[PDB]
Amino acid sequence: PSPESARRQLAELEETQERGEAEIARAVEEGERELERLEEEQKAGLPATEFHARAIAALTEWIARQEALLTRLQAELEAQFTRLLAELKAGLEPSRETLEQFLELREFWQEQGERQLALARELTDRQLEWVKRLKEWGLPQTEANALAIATLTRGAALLEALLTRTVAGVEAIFTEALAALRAGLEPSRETLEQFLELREFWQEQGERQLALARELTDRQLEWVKRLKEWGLPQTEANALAIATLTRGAALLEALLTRTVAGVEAIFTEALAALRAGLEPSEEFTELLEELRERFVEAYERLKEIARELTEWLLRWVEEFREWGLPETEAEALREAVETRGRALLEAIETRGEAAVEAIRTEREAARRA
Repeated sequence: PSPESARRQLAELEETQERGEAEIARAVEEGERELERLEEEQKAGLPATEFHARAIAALTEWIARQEALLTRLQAELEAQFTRLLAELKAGLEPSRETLEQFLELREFWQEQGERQLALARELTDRQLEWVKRLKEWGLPQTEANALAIATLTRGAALLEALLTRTVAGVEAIFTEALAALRAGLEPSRETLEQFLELREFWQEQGERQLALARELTDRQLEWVKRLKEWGLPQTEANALAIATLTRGAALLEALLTRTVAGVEAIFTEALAALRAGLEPSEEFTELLEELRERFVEAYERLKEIARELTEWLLRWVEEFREWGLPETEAEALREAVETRGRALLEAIETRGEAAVEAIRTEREAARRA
């Protein structure tokens, strides 16, 4: 496994993504031409019933072909990435050099996933705009509403699947990384510095994931508001808003919980590596403290983020009552969001105190030997 061959495979992944985006772009243009030909067949005389069925059929098949192209493209990128990650693993040996490759693969794979998510966002937003064009062309509002719900809901499922698959792929990189940090026989303090760097990269990944999920929820909720103005009744739109907000609240909670877990996973491996090689000394004493310092602040940052996500969700709840949601329903949504935030804060507080106890308990055994 040469570090250049990985670069060759990394570039092949970027090309495969580019070939796929071009093919999808041509399918997008092909569908728009067929839908525009359907408008030109109308006005020029076409039975309205025939236009209704052909417009639904042309849009639906156009959306279906985009989903099949994006799904197959994701599977191919994931497969080539899986073989690449399996090439760094079982080939490269523990070193800071091996770590520099994993963090580079992490930045590449996260950039590729953000590209797939943005492409899927563009496709879904375009399909929904074409749903409105069909309404302007004569499609009844109830048809457009049902097809708008289906299109928006479909795009959400795909977008949620891409994020979940990207997060799972990034976690597999960090997992193989943290393993390389462990097999390194080097016991110098630079270990703690390597684990600390991994912690900041891991936490940066987490805040990046939460940002995408917030934008996902923001864009899904803003589409619900747009569909209401398009003719979707407030009654139905309020139910989709609660479901979307609940989905975003659950997704943000799950992502932050996974980030908090990884933070503890790096702490335990760092403390174990510190306890292994180093014996009760002055280096061990100082390194144990710095371990306590950065991780106490790391958990304090997660507590702050937890409060930010809670206030962001509560702002959407207050936006929902402005657009028609009954105040008791919003107050129930408020309690559900606050309950989520309280649970996240308690979990991080438990993790933080467990870290402090672990430092002290090992700080004691040093005064004991």
